[PDB]
Amino acid sequence: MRIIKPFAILTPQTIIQDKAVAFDKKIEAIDTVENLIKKYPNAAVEHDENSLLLPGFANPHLHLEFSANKATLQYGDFIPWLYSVIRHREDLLPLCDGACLEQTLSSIIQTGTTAIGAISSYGEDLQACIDSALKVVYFNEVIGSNAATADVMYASFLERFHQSKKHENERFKAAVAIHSPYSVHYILAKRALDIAKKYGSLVSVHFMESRAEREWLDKGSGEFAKFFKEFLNQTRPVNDTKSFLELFKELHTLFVHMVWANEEEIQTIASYNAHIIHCPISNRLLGNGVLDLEKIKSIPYAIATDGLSSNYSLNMYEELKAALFVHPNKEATTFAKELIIRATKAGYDALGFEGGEIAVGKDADMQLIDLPEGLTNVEDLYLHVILHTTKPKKVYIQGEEHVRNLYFQ
Amino acid sequence: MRIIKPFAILTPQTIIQDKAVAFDKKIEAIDTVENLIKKYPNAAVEHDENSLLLPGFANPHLHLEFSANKATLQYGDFIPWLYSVIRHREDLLPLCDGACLEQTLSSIIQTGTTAIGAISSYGEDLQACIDSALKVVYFNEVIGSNAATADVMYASFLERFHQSKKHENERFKAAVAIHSPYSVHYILAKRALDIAKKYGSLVSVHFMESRAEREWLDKGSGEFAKFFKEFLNQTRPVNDTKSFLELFKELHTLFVHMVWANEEEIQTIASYNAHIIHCPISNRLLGNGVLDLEKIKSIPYAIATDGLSSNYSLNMYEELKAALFVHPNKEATTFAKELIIRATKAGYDALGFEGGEIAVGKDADMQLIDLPEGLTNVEDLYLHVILHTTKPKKVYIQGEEHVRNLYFQ
Ligand SMILES: [Fe+3]
Ligand SMILES: [Fe+3]
Ligand SMILES: [K+]
Ligand SMILES: [K+]
Repeated sequence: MRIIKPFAILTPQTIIQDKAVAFDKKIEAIDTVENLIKKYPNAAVEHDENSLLLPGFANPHLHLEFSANKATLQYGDFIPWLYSVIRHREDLLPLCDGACLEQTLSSIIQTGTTAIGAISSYGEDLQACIDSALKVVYFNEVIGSNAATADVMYASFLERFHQSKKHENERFKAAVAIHSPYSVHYILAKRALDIAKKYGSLVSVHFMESRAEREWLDKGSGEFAKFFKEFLNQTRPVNDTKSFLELFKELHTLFVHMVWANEEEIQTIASYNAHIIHCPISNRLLGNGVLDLEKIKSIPYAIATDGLSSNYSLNMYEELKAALFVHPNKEATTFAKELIIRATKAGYDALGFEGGEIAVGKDADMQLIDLPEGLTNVEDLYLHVILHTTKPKKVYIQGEEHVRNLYFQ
Repeated sequence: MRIIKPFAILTPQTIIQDKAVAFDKKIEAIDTVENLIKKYPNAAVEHDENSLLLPGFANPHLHLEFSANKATLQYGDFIPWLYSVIRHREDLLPLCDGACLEQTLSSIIQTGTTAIGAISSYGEDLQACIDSALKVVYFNEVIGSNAATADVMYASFLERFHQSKKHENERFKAAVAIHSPYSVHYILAKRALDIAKKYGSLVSVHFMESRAEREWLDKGSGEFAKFFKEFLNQTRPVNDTKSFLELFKELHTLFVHMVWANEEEIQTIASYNAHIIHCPISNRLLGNGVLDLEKIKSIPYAIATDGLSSNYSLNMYEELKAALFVHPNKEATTFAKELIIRATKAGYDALGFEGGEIAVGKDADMQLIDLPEGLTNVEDLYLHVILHTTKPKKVYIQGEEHVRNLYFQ
């Protein structure tokens, strides 16, 4: 049992001063140090009066297998980016060996993230995710728009799903991902989602990431048309959007990106057990614009980085700074608070892990970070945490101090 | 004489490969290494094939005297920020002693900036600027809206101007700043600008930084009205905007911020010898929105950080990343190129220093930075320089390698 007394606790929803946190695997109590030592005489008190305690981040959406990318994939424009993934994945995947994956996951923990949603396309990241101290939801992604090869795509997905499922534990959950509404045949999506239903898996899907997708699925025209004709010899979209979206009605689904979603889609998703995953850097760098947060206000959202295939880091502090800037007209002190809540509590809710809040009964998944100097208004704390922090001093996962440095469960 | 052969040179306007740069104080030649050694047999060739050469940045607008600020001033809203400056400047100024100023200027050089525009309100930064290896335009700022005390404000400005002018050299130029159209009486502005005219000084002015300023100077109403009534016992704006703007017609002026400028003002400024200084982080963090670059396309602009009074760093790489994000719908590969040009060449043009370009006859004010790995499309270089760079490996000012580490002229 340990007691930490920081300058303040971000819960994240509230700022608590003059209290400490008692924790072992879970957060056991939040009270004055004097009260806590009466209850927990075996817990040494650690005073960190120049530090803040907040939950570990959840990063519910990243593509680990692409972690070798720095400047190989084409940024600025979504269809050219996609062509570059197809052209270069055979080079990039082998470059990210076990050392690349280990280093990447360690970097994630060292920057204060304690839970992730890993989108896995080939299963090459399985061993790294089961070894990692991070809590991982491991989304086995299926892709394929051609009915002729749907059996093969399903077989691959099924094998990967079962290969991952044998490793489940408190820090590893097997899950299902549908690549998108343009790239997965309806019948293949349905069969993969039947597996999710059978096993009670979380589901993730990229939905309305680009205007090209919007126009292709609405009209069968636009920038995707050349891509589908050239690469796939397809002349029209394989899925009706409404029919595809209906497949998710009985599942807990992460709808990722959502930049180009329309009002009907948003109303439908609001009626589901669903979260939106907002990836501001990835959307901006791939020429996809910015998610309008007011339009999706009926649906909870969380923040993620996407992979290094469309981002220059997996540091959630960097993602949160970018989020402040791509929504530049949102008043900064209040929006920083919203962002910190969405990056902790909301992301943990999206992943279904018990954490993301400094609250009794939650796993002690926590970050200890430097207190920004010269603070005059405690309400400004959330903004200054985003602006001045790059990495925590300590990171706890289930009460275990992993960054003190152990990166493996 | 030295020759450097990098992987590529950003001029900044063009990408040159397969050539090296010969330089002493100035850039002497740009040619193949084979040709350069024929011309400069005394210059050892340095091969840096995993690096890029680009000009040192200009940062034409910063408030050094406020470099102690981290979380003391109020962010999010401009009038509250201004109240906080008034409330806390007596605490913040003394905290930034010579060590604070020395460390700040050293940090500026270490992040690849080689020329600055220092806005000085009290002259407390004079010694640091004359000592610094940086090229500095030292803008002696005047403020005061009350006619009754204009004589005192002018006397202070004049003394500071003359105290700075005695130190002029290739790396230090004395200049004049007018705080703003709301805070400087017309007659005080005119008298300060007469000094600029007499001595041929550059001029800087904050212009249309906030909507409050826009409404106050258009209508005598809005958020500034409470401020002027309470702090200044003034009930209407002291200046007619058009009359105030006319004062700058014969000068070379840096118009800083410009977020809320109107079409008439922009047309007028376009007819002047004038540059706009774009400070995206400061504008965003103080609840002032984002400068519309399309509306000011008739006027050249440069990028600056403003002071640590409204920014979390003075690193131009960070400013450029923020610029990418606050203009999130500008295609990234082309906009990154625009930004690099505006941060080097345009800022040097604004400050009137000979530099900001890797071109024969220019001072060798240069940065050597890491080449981003795995590049497939050389045209993407500008974007990857902004995304992946935090500090250069080497920084040259007039050919002298200051970052290799010497911070003093
Ligand atoms: Fe993704
Ligand atoms: Fe300023
Ligand atoms: K794990
Ligand atoms: K100097």
